[PDB]
Amino acid sequence: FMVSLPRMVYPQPKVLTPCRKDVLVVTPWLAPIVWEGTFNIDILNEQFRLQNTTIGLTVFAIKKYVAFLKLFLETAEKHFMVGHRVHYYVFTDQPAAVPRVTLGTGRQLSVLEVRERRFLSEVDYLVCVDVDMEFRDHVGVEILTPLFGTLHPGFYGSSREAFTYERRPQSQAYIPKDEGDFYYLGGFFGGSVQEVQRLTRACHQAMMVDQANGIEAVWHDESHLNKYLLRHKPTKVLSPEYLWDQQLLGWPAVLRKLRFTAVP
Ligand SMILES: CC(=O)N[C@@H]1[C@@H](O[C@@H]2O[C@H](CO)[C@H](O)[C@H](O)[C@H]2O[C@@H]2O[C@@H](C)[C@@H](O)[C@@H](O)[C@@H]2O)[C@H](O)[C@@H](CO)O[C@H]1O
Ligand SMILES: O=c1ccn([C@@H]2O[C@H](COP(=O)(O)OP(=O)(O)O)[C@@H](O)[C@H]2O)c(=O)[nH]1
Ligand SMILES: [Hg+2]
Ligand SMILES: [Hg+2]
Ligand SMILES: [Hg+2]
Ligand SMILES: [Hg+2]
Ligand SMILES: [Hg+2]
Ligand SMILES: [Hg+2]
Repeated sequence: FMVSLPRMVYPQPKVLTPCRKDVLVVTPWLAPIVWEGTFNIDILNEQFRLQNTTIGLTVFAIKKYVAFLKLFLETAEKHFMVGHRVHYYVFTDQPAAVPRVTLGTGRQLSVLEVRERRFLSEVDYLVCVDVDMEFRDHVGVEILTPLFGTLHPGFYGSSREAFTYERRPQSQAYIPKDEGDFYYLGGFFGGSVQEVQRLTRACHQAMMVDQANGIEAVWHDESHLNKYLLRHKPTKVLSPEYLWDQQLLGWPAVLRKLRFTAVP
């Protein structure tokens, strides 16, 4: 049950004025593609807050990667889902190496040592990202949906033929040259807990099959993620604003904001 939104004053949307004339803002299966300028964050924040939405953010920090946690968490505090309930889940082999980062109210962090049902009872959405990154601008509820993928910054303007999908038919991640919508990044995906667990379960099983057959997808987890999203269309697709590498790719005009970027 969703309660009514309160009175709000904002610019009237213009039916005869395209949102963006330089990029595709909706997929062929009617899933919005999130770019700056396509959403009014005040309306979205209202909608998700009225639902008391809790977002789980998962990251893995194994071995040397624990060194990226401080900047990752500190910047997440400034840009990730501010105003909403956030639960960070840090999976690491070095619990005592996790930095003590100060968190804002309504935000918590759990350290899980490595060397499920819990998510279902603790969060509404799961967002899984790479840890060797930093937030530089707003990453909010505009991304929340049952299932989302993010456009790889290196292929958003490429033809499917050039996509580095797994091309060997002997692999479960196989995608032929005449198939494919986009090339999604393995480093930033998410959705509802149920959908994210369905995706990870499908990929885990597909990778086990490949292993048994003595084959490893060209881009591992990312190759399987792409196969899954090809067959199970995401309900939202995030633009490259959400995962960029300014050192390697600069700052093109098409990107009004660089929200989440690689750390050199
Ligand atoms: C720099 C790199 O090693 N390769 C660049 C490509 O980025 C990689 O793309 C493959 C799939 O084709 C994987 O997704 C891989 O993880 C990507 O590299 C990683 O992400 C990029 C954006 C950088 O941050 C890199 O440091 C990181 O390892 C890229 O798609 C192409 C086209 O731009 O150039 C390659 O040099
Ligand atoms: O504990 C980890 C290990 C790897 N990565 C991510 O994996 C990618 C790097 O892969 P690489 O092959 O260089 O290391 P590996 O995956 O073999 O650990 C980057 O996005 C890292 O941030 C991560 O986020 N946490
Ligand atoms: Hg618009
Ligand atoms: Hg996850
Ligand atoms: Hg991840
Ligand atoms: Hg998969
Ligand atoms: Hg997997
Ligand atoms: Hg996957």
